Amino acid sequence: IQMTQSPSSVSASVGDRVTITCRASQDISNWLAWYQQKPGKAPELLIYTASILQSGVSSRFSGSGSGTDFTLTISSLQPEDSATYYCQQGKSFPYTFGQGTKLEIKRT
Amino acid sequence: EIVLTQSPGTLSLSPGERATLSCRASQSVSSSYFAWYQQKPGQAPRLLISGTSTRAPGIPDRFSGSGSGTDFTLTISRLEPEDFAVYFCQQYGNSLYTFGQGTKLEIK
Amino acid sequence: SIPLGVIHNSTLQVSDVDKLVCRDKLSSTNQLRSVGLNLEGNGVATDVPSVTKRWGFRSGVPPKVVNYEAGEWAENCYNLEIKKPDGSECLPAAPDGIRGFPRCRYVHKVSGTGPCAGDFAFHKEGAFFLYDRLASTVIYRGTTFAEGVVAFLILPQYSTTIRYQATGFGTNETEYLFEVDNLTYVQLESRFTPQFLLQLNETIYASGKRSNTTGKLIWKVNPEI
Amino acid sequence: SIPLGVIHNSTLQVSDVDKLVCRDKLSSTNQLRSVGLNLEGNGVATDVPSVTKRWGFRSGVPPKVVNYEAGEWAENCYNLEIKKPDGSECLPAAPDGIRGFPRCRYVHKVSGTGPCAGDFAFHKEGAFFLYDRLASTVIYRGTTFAEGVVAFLILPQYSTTIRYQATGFGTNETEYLFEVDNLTYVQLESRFTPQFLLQLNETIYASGKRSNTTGKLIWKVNPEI
Amino acid sequence: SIPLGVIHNSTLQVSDVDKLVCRDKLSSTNQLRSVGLNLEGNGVATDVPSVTKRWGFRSGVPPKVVNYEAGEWAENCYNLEIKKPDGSECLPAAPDGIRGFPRCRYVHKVSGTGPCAGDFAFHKEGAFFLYDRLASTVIYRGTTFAEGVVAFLILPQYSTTIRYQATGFGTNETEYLFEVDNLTYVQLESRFTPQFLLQLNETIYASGKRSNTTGKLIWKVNPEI
Amino acid sequence: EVIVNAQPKCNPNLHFWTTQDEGAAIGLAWIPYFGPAAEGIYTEGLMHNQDGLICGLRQLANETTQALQLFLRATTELRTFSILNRKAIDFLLQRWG
Amino acid sequence: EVIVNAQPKCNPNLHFWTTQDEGAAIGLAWIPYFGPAAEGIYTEGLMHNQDGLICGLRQLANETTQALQLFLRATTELRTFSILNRKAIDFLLQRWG
Amino acid sequence: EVIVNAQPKCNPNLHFWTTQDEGAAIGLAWIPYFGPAAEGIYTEGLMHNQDGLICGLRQLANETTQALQLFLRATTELRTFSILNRKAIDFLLQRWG
Amino acid sequence: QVQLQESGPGLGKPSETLSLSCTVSGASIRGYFWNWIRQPPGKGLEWIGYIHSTGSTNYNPSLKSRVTISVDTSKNQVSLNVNSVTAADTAVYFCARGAWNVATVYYYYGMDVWGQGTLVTVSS
Amino acid sequence: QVQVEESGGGVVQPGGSLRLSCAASGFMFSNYGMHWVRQAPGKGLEWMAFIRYDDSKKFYADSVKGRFTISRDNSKNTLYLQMNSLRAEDTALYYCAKELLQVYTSAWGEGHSYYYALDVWGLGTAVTVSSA
Ligand SMILES: *[C@@H]1O[C@H](CO)[C@@H](O[C@@H]2O[C@H](CO)[C@@H](O[C@@H]3O[C@H](CO[C@H]4O[C@H](CO)[C@@H](O)[C@H](O)[C@@H]4O)[C@@H](O)[C@H](O[C@H]4O[C@H](CO)[C@@H](O)[C@H](O)[C@@H]4O)[C@@H]3O)[C@H](O)[C@H]2NC(C)=O)[C@H](O)[C@H]1NC(C)=O
Ligand SMILES: *[C@@H]1O[C@H](CO)[C@@H](O[C@@H]2O[C@H](CO)[C@@H](O[C@@H]3O[C@H](CO[C@H]4O[C@H](CO)[C@@H](O)[C@H](O)[C@@H]4O)[C@@H](O)[C@H](O[C@H]4O[C@H](CO)[C@@H](O)[C@H](O)[C@@H]4O)[C@@H]3O)[C@H](O)[C@H]2NC(C)=O)[C@H](O)[C@H]1NC(C)=O
Ligand SMILES: *[C@@H]1O[C@H](CO)[C@@H](O[C@@H]2O[C@H](CO)[C@@H](O[C@@H]3O[C@H](CO[C@H]4O[C@H](CO)[C@@H](O)[C@H](O)[C@@H]4O)[C@@H](O)[C@H](O[C@H]4O[C@H](CO)[C@@H](O)[C@H](O)[C@@H]4O)[C@@H]3O)[C@H](O)[C@H]2NC(C)=O)[C@H](O)[C@H]1NC(C)=O
Ligand SMILES: *[C@@H]1O[C@H](CO)[C@@H](O)[C@H](O)[C@H]1NC(C)=O
Ligand SMILES: *[C@@H]1O[C@H](CO)[C@@H](O)[C@H](O)[C@H]1NC(C)=O
Ligand SMILES: *[C@@H]1O[C@H](CO)[C@@H](O)[C@H](O)[C@H]1NC(C)=O
Ligand SMILES: *[C@@H]1O[C@H](CO)[C@@H](O)[C@H](O)[C@H]1NC(C)=O
Ligand SMILES: *[C@@H]1O[C@H](CO)[C@@H](O)[C@H](O)[C@H]1NC(C)=O
Ligand SMILES: *[C@@H]1O[C@H](CO)[C@@H](O)[C@H](O)[C@H]1NC(C)=O
Ligand SMILES: *[C@@H]1O[C@H](CO)[C@@H](O)[C@H](O)[C@H]1NC(C)=O
Ligand SMILES: *[C@@H]1O[C@H](CO)[C@@H](O)[C@H](O)[C@H]1NC(C)=O
Ligand SMILES: *[C@@H]1O[C@H](CO)[C@@H](O)[C@H](O)[C@H]1NC(C)=O
Ligand SMILES: *[C@@H]1O[C@H](CO)[C@@H](O)[C@H](O)[C@H]1NC(C)=O
Ligand SMILES: *[C@@H]1O[C@H](CO)[C@@H](O)[C@H](O)[C@H]1NC(C)=O
Ligand SMILES: *[C@@H]1O[C@H](CO)[C@@H](O)[C@H](O)[C@H]1NC(C)=O
Repeated sequence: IQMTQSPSSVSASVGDRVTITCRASQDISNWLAWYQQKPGKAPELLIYTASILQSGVSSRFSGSGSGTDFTLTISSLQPEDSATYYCQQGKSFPYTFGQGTKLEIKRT
Repeated sequence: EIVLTQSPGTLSLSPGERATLSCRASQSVSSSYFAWYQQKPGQAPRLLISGTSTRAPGIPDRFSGSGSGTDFTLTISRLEPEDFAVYFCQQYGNSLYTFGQGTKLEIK
Repeated sequence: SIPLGVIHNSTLQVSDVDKLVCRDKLSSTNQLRSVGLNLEGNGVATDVPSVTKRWGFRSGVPPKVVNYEAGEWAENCYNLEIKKPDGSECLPAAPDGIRGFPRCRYVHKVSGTGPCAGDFAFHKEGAFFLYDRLASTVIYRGTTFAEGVVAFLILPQYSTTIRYQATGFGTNETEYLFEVDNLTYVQLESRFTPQFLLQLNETIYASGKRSNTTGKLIWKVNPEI
Repeated sequence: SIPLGVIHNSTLQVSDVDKLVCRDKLSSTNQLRSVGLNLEGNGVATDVPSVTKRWGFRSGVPPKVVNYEAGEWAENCYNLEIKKPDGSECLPAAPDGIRGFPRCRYVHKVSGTGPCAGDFAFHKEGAFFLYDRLASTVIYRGTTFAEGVVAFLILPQYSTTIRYQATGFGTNETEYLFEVDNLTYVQLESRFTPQFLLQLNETIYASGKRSNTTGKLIWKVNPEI
Repeated sequence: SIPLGVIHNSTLQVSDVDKLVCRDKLSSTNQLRSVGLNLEGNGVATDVPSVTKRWGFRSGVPPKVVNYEAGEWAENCYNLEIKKPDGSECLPAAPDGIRGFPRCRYVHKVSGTGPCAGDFAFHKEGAFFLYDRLASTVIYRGTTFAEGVVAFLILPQYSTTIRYQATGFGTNETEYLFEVDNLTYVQLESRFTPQFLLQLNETIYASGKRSNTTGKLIWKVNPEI
Repeated sequence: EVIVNAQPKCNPNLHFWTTQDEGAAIGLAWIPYFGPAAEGIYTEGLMHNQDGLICGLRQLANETTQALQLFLRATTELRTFSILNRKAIDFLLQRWG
Repeated sequence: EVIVNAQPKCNPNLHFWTTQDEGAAIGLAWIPYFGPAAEGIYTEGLMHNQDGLICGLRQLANETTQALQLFLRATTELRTFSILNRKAIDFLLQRWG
Repeated sequence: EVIVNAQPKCNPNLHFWTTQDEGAAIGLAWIPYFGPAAEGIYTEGLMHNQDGLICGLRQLANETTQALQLFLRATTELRTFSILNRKAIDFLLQRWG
Repeated sequence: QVQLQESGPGLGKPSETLSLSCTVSGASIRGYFWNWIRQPPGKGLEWIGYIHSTGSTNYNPSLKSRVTISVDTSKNQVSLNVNSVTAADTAVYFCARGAWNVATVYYYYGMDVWGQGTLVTVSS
Repeated sequence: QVQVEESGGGVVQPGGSLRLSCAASGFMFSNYGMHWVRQAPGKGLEWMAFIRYDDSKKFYADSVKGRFTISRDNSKNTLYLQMNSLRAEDTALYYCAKELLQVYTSAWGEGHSYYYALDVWGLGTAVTVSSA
């Protein structure tokens, strides 16, 4: 199983709109979980099953997908959103992850 | 034609013992198509072991039976008071069912 | 050569063409039938965890197909859709002229995945896979069949669908699931009649114990029941 | 069973195999022919608005194909290319081994659209659709056929293309067009011989009354002529 | 009709069914075999520049296939992959049920290009192209065959691959190349045994005279050797 | 028995097209590479009426249609090629015993 | 000879499904356009046991399996339709001489 | 009649490859899942010359080629499998009457 | 969970026709063996006959002259008729399902499931 | 309350062995299946291994088949990872993580598992494979 995050590195200011699409070599159709690893921290789960938001996380994080073509969408950026963004395989073992999109937040 | 003669006519045994009821075919059969029933009084008969050794579903494992030529047994180890009924020998073969009289079994 | 039977005063004999039985006259091609008989008759076990040990994969052998003219009514019919782990199909699609086996009590529709080391699916005891008036020796994808063999003769003069899932199909470690819907289901155990499962989906649709989420659902069954 | 004929002093009899006609000896397989005969012989109407009421669509039935060995010379041969309104083809493409019906006077090539409620195209009177030495019971896309049936026997011892169009094919309200070129044409009426249409394209190519634009062109015909 | 042979005291006669030879009894269908015999037996030249003058292209004729039941062991088997100059394949892909010719000494695998004026590849002397128990009259792409014909009877009671290349295939001006690997090779001349070529790749893999570049490599051979 | 026509109209003249049933191999015509195309492998002929063979023949065809349809429903073959062989075996079995 | 069953279990009652072998063309049912679908072209019946025809029959099937497999390995056809015709020709050849 | 060879060269020794025509089902080899591959289902043998059966045989093949081509042009089947059955029916019809 | 419901008149009249009815709840008739069983009270069981859903029927030879059995797939009902009854026919009556097997479970022509059974009396 | 914490790190010689200890507190440890993943020290994150809660499957990535072994003890409420035959690429960051799972029992006398994903992580110990 092969997953590929596209694009690789995004830098934008506070309040901007970030869309990251993960891809899959084969069909999984909703089985993906969205992570957020602030550097030095643990990856915080954002959206599991590719469309359902984790509790404890605000509704600025959205996005969906179908088949092999799954997208995260940040409706508005925060200064705490400077993080490396992750995908998770969900259907077949072994798992594999996205390569990691290091979102940089342009701060004051 | 085929007459199923049970032996003995009655049983009266203690709990935990082993009751062995056999029935004799009036003819040579060699067709393992049999059935042992439990007629609770006021109730329809209920299948225990069909096909001369095959336990029916729902039947607790303390029932067994076998036989080859004309004598065909039914064996209950570890006698329980809930087995108090009259038991029936049955033969199917050449497009016809046939029965015997039966044997009253009594748990002490 | 291929042996052959004969009816004579309602008694089945081997049609000895090696030592010709001249007393039994063959007057028309209507007197020839080709009948197919199910493995349900012999008494082989019919539930799926007993079934898919009789099946197996192989490459390098071509498949073959022979027809017949009448068959048994069946009690269990099977169907498969197995994907290779890289997302492709293990089983070849059915060429045309194939329809499903037409008189079936229950259809054990089975999907899922497995390693699929080989090209085709053969029967380990050399039986046939009975399709619509066409015995084959392979499994076509998505076409409901039954198991059994074919006997040759010389003559005198609706359904109900049950869906499964499977992981690691073919090996001796394949796990089996029921399906209630595409999210809610329950793991199988060997002591389960299908009527128990019919009471189970009726119970679950009554008590509403379905998916109200987006994930997959695996019940187990009460170990003392 | 399937009935059969026999020639005897140039007189056709039903080949009674039920009560064997021992006087007529069958000495070789060359003495067996399988002939196909057209519905032009019986006198059915042959023009297209009389034709396509005999045709109709159906799903859920498999098609069949039988061969023969000789046929009539034909006077009218047909051909179809009908699209579903969502852009797909109504008729299945021809599998291999099919060639067109080989001796035809005129080819009534017909294209256009229709509702196409079903899978295949069957003949309502149960006739065959005669292809190259292969009677079928369906219409393949784009393969010129003729109508007729097949008789069995025991023996003793170029073309011209006419293009149409059609809208709402299959129903009883289907309109019919001629074609002069891919823009210029003329609506059909029932009183029209094809020779009238041959004089019509020759007249139009003489008088130049074609498209000199980019749109479609529908003439009608003089109602008193 | 199709002629036929017969064995009688180990002597081959034409099976005269026109004047029936009643003394020779036909008792079973096992007594019928259908055998295929190679053109290596007659003594036709077998090297490729003598071979591909016997082949040729044609359109407008359908292909045919007949089976047999036993064949000669062969000494030379051929194989083709020829591309049209616009990048498409000259030869049709093999339909199913075709396997290669199964007992071959050497396989003359030949690839390259040619004009390919036609649909199919026919044999100019009307021979067959022997596949696995299936004589055909065309060449399928990529399926190893041998040349020969088929005789009919009534009965009494590993390999080694040699790769070529070709440019302008089919015409009388086709050039022929050997292949050592996908870059290194050597032009052919008529006086060359294949054992000479076996010593040649063994010599070249010994002396290392291969490609150590990215281009194509064409040796010639010593004109006095 | 002699079949009586029941149809309204009946053409009493055929025009038959068939394969060249046997042909002298004149030189190289039999080889397919020198062979004619598909449009040229045929032969044709007429058939003058010989006491209503043609109208009885077409009536025979219309009588055969129903049984042939019911036969073709009963099989699973795409291309039934073996009716004549089967009926020859029927003839030999009924005459043999 | 009479075949003796060797199997552990054997159902002594069949339930046969087959094509309507012959059928009266009641009006227009024989035409395929008015014909029933694929699920409706069949007929069925039972077969009460007549001195073990059924158990001997299944034993016959299990005896035929090996030779049928070795026959089907030997051919190159996808869909062998001609076993019965071949065995009828075998019968006629062995009885003829 | 005895056919006389007309060819320039003729190999007087065959080397035959054929299917295992009958074979003892040794255990489980007959089941295809335990069966050998396609390269292993064959058998082979020689044929020493027995007064020119082989050269007459090849001459017979070259004589059959033209009629077989003209037969295969005449059909519409892709894969003609029924020549032998047809010629057996020819034999029985000509000997019957 | 399949259920079988017997029904019929409790009282008879000798030399008349006695009709009964077994009604299927929970499954189909189509494809199985459906029985009738006589039980005189205090006696053994007497088997009467069976009909299969094709309409083929077999009888006990003791009652071959007397009775007849029919089935209705439309109303999903199984019917028993006894012609020219007598007082000896007073018994408890049963219907039972003798298939070879349902889906996974072999029954070997045992009788798996039963109706509750009715006492029917022929008298003046 | 939900406590997932790594322990047992250090430096081990190549080919050596080490057992990690991921302790658990705050949830039904005997009801939830557990995971191990691996982050390279300066690169992206990848997966290693898991075990099912009933102890029915000990499934591993392609890199460490024949190298590592998962056990787990529902008595101690502690996830284990036995490492064996260590190699230089195993010098990395190691996480133990809890799966995203909800259990309902309200249909009859048997529960359930809502299989989604992985949700709750540990801090992360790092092991260096070096002879030192
Ligand atoms: C014609 O009628 C005969 C009647 O005998 C049927 O015979 C069967 O033949 C097959 C093989 O030809 C037998 O299958 C083998 O059975 C052995 C013993 O069976 C016991 O063990 C199995 C294991 O599951 C139990 O299920 C069974 O109840 C018995 O307790 C097994 O040892 C064999 O298994 C071995 O080989 C297989 C091959 O892959 C491996 O997978 C296994 O791991 C193991 O190593 C094998 O299963 C079968 O038992 C015979 N049955 C009877 C009743 O005799 C034929 O089936 C029938 N012909 C046709 C075409 O139907
Ligand atoms: C064997 O030879 C017989 C000789 O009788 C031919 O018989 C034909 O059989 C078909 C049906 O089997 C007949 O078709 C029907 O004709 C009825 C009466 O025909 C009149 O009406 C039609 C309507 O267009 C006129 O064209 C015709 O000239 C007559 O004036 C019609 O009432 C029927 O139509 C009804 O059913 C169809 C079914 O879809 C509906 O579409 C209609 O709306 C309507 O409800 C039907 O058309 C035909 O008339 C018979 N011909 C003769 C001469 O008797 C067989 O054709 C032939 N067998 C074969 C295989 O060729
Ligand atoms: C049955 O057995 C007979 C035995 O006679 C075989 O007969 C062969 O028949 C073919 C044609 O039917 C002959 O082929 C022709 O040969 C002519 C003379 O051959 C000389 O020239 C060729 C040219 O290469 C030399 O190779 C050969 O050694 C001779 O020196 C040629 O003139 C013909 O070529 C002409 O036509 C072709 C057609 O395309 C053109 O391409 C050429 O340019 C040229 O114009 C043709 O080649 C063959 O010679 C006969 N052989 C023998 C031994 O008689 C049959 O082959 C055999 N049947 C089967 C089916 O195998
Ligand atoms: C059957 O399962 C056991 C369980 O581990 C395994 O060891 C064995 O290899 C399996 N059988 C086959 C043929 O793989
Ligand atoms: C399950 O089936 C329903 C019924 O249409 C469908 O809407 C839903 O999308 C399906 N679930 C998935 C995960 O595809
Ligand atoms: C379970 O029961 C419901 C009853 O409405 C039915 O619709 C559903 O298809 C059943 N499931 C299966 C697999 O039979
Ligand atoms: C529906 O979801 C809610 C929230 O998880 C849960 O409390 C409830 O029990 C669910 N319904 C059923 C029938 O389980
Ligand atoms: C025939 O056309 C009329 C005209 O409106 C229409 O009412 C009728 O439905 C059509 N026939 C059919 C079968 O649709
Ligand atoms: C009509 O045919 C001419 C002839 O080639 C062609 O050039 C033209 O494009 C066609 N018209 C349309 C609308 O395709
Ligand atoms: C009409 O006549 C011209 C004459 O040149 C011909 O080319 C054209 O094809 C004709 N159209 C039809 C449909 O026959
Ligand atoms: C050609 O087009 C012009 C402009 O519409 C028109 O006047 C003329 O009549 C056309 N030609 C013909 C033959 O109609
Ligand atoms: C054979 O080659 C010569 C050499 O130029 C050429 O002139 C001739 O046309 C070729 N033969 C054919 C049939 O093209
Ligand atoms: C030649 O073959 C080698 C062997 O794999 C391959 O690596 C190389 O790319 C090939 N050359 C070309 C030009 O494809
Ligand atoms: C040439 O010889 C080498 C020997 O190792 C062999 O591998 C290679 O395949 C040979 N080439 C051909 C075309 O036989
Ligand atoms: C390898 O390439 C170099 C540079 O062209 C050349 O000198 C050398 O001869 C080549 N090797 C062989 C074996 O030709």
